[PDB]
Amino acid sequence: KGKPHCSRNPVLVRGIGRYSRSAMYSRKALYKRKYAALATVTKPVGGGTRVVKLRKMPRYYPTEDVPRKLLSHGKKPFSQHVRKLRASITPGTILIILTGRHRGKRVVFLKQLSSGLLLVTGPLSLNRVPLRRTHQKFVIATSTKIDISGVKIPKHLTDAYFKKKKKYEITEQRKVDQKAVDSQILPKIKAVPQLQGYLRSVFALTNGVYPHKLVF
Amino acid sequence: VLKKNPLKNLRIMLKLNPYAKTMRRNTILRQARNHKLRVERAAAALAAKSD
Amino acid sequence: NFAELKIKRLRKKFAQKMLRKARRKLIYEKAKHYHKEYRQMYRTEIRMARMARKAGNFYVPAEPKLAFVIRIRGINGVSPKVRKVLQLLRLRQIFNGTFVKLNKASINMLRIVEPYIAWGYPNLKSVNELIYKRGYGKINKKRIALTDNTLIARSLGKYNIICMEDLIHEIYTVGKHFKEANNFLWPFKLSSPRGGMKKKTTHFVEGGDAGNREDQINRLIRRMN
Amino acid sequence: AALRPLVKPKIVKKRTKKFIRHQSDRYVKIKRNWRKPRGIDNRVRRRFKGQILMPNIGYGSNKKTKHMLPSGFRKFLVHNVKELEVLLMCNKSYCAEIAHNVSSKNRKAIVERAAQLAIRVTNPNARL
Amino acid sequence: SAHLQWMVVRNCSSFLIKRNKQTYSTEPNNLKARNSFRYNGLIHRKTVGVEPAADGKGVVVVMKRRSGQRKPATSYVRTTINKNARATLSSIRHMIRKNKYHPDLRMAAIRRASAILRSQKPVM
Amino acid sequence: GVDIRHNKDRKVRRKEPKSQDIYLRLLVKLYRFLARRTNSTFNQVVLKRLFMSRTNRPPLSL
Amino acid sequence: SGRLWCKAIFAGYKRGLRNQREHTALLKIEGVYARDETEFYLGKRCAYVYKAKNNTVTPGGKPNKTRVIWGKVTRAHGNSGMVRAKFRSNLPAKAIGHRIRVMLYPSRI
RNA sequence: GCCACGCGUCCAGCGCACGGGGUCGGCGGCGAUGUCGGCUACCCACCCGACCCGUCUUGAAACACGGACCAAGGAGUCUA
RNA sequence: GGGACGCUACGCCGCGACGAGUAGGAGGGCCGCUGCGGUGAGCCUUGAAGCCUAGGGCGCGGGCCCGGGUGGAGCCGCCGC
Repeated sequence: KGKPHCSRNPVLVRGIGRYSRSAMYSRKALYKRKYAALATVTKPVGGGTRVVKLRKMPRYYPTEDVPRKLLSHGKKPFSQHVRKLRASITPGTILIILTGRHRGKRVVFLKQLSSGLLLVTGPLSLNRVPLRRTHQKFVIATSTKIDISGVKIPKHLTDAYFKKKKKYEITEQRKVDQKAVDSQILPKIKAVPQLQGYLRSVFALTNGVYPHKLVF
Repeated sequence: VLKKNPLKNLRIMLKLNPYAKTMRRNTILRQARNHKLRVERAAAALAAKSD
Repeated sequence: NFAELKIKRLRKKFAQKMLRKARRKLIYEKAKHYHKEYRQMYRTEIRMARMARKAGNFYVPAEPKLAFVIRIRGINGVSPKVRKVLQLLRLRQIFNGTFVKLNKASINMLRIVEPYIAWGYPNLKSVNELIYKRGYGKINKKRIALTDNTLIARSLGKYNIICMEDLIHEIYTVGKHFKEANNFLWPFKLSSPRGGMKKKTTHFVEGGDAGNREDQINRLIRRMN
Repeated sequence: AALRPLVKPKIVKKRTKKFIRHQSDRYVKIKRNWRKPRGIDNRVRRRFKGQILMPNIGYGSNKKTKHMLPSGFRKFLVHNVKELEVLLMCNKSYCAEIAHNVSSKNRKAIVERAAQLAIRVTNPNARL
Repeated sequence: SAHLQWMVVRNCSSFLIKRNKQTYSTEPNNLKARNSFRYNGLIHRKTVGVEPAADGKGVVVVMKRRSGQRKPATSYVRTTINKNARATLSSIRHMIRKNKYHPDLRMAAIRRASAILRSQKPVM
Repeated sequence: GVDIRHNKDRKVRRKEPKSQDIYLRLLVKLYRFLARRTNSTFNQVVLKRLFMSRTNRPPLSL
Repeated sequence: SGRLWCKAIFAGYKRGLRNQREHTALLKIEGVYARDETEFYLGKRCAYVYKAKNNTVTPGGKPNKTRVIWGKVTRAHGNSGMVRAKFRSNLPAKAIGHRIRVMLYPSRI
């Protein structure tokens, strides 16, 4: 019984500790810390009493059953995976949607969600784009940034909030949260000249335009 | 057994050679210390050029 | 019953639990000493030459004791005397590799197969990627990957070669048990050289690849492996 | 709504085109069935480029997926009702197929006995 | 004996059938219906057999006695079980494990009985 | 290309007796277990000689 | 409102002089003519759009006559800006010299 | 920086994982009279390759011989 | 002193290495035809053999099983010969 301290040695290289084990031995102060040395339930019956057994034997057995598989170690479920993010993708930058039905639309990035999808939201007045999730791979990351450091994103909206439930009609909670976030962003994009016209425009490739040659 | 490369897989190298941990515990503190002295030499170089 | 026998089972597995941990400490200390041996051997070659130039004389380095021999030509058409030497060096496929120590007998066998091989003296580094990445042991006449130190120690444990570092030290430094250590290793199945080849059919002196490329074999080793 | 097998492995086949006889297209007396050429100047025999491939041992299918139907079962020829009860301990691996010479009234004896034993039939509604 | 008679019945037997790269046996006591030394109902002195009931409701368990080995009219005794699914599987497990009666086939009888009871279940 | 000879890579020896009698086979089955489970070479000579032909296992006079 | 893919020409299969390997396609993307400019297009998804007679379904729309063969850009080929691509099914030779699309949504930027 | 932990006498459990070969405890769509799938086998188009078989021969696609096509028969058998 | 599979042991499983081919030799064929002794309480005018087939398939392959049409009276699987 007692409070736990964090890992005393900082991580230097992944899989490698900064302090050696004998230096860890002195840092741990282990020199002065030597140490030496369910299923049956009785129930009354209205006779006598009966002793029932929980988890009774199954009444069915298949003709043949699979053998069990060997044990792996490096395989984790999707909820426990690490979620990467590009260095160009920062809160306040402007992204371009490529695969969704909002093709060529310049949409403002808010924050990184839990599952790895990006919460990206241009103003509904300009881009006609709601609070919408977007995968980070299908995103053109333009080097145009606004300062959303001082906005207040609602904590109640998350990946489960944008999860598809089961004809889609817009709920009134979606409309309230739409103007709750846009009211903080829209004055800030008006501080940059010609930024609202930039967001209302659509992205396209013309003749003589090559994405590898140009920078953005 | 799948022959994992000891040169890429760090733990297979540690299974074959336990001293490789301190081979790679050093050449990280040493290289950072040597990189620190290179920067401080350049930091002191700006004082020598300006004075 | 099963009173003493269950506790003896706990003390049975505890015997190899402490013995395995004791063996790990020996392997750690062997490699630490081997790291010291390369400070002593690598620095004194510079040290010998530095004081000879200061005295005005010359320091002739020791003639190298080991070279790495790689077969570079195919198999369609070969003289039977040349073919006999090539299978005596355990070089039966193209781009195969083996470690050969140097003496009067080995030099003359390498001279008779000069167009068919490219050989030279490997570095301390070039041993490591060969033993670690392409190191395969011949246990019971079977090609088994050296994925554990006990595999070497099961066959080479009588020569105090009980880990990967002991085998590397026995190969690089040509000890008294080099023959048993080298014959334990399967011939190295190297891939094709990345970046191409200069010329297969001529000697390395005349702009080709065959013959003795003394210390340039380390460049060729990195592309084979 | 059919009878699923125990497992559904990925069926891989190295070659699916039939091995035709050499010069089988040029003549009608030469059938499609493969015969290994043994001529001195035969191009197919000595593996010339752009010619008819010959069957080799390398074309053999995987032992796990050998003789397995695309549905995931393996066939078994069944002539009468009595042969059905063999497969009821092989229900999830092997399926039953009725023979060609079985009468229509004996085919309609078989189908429901395999339905009670949940035995998959390759051709349940053959005649009707 | 068991091993001596197996070497004769393994290929030239009337109950064995071979087609479609498969081998089966139609012995009355050959549960799992496969030609094998363990599962042969006629070979061994002690044999467990599971068959459907005569009236279609329940299972009959075939028990082979060790007294009249060359007396096939008396060697087999048949008991009928017409209880619920859980209790039927409990009884066949008890007759094999707790009597130590040829115990390598206890689960094989459980697998066969679990399907025969499913076969006589009303069809959807 | 590998310069090895497949002329004699297949050793010629008996794996099981060419006789089809069942009493020898049951004795062979008994001695296959004894060869691979015991450490004696006697069960390795007997099992080797049980496979042998009639001319290879000449009668022994009294 | 406009194009979202770069114009590329299916020049031919990966081949020798007397042997072709039609499981790997060679692409000539417009605007790239050097090896060092092919790094941007590595990993991008390529598609060959064509139309046929029978109507097939379309994801998110009424079933149309157009069909595609999906693929990806594997690695650069040659020195003068050529590049290799691999598709799920091998490209028909009717598409030799025709326009195929390489998209940007497999983006690394 | 450290594969070093005790005393006297004589000369063990909890979780993390570059760790004995892949998993998701992750998802999006369309599917009843016009849609999905169907290696092979029916037909057609394109690229690459590609000379008609048998036999004699050191050498055959040969301007070396048999050969329109199809069905049936048709050639190491028996005795000692 | 109350518990998964297995093992036609001529069966099953694990490791490594190798795979050309004329004449020629050997082995395996649950490749194919015909008849005989056994065997399937085998199939069959509610449709046998044979034949055709733009169908479904299996086996590397010799070949084989179903679906459809025609047909009207025999036929096949396994163990040996």
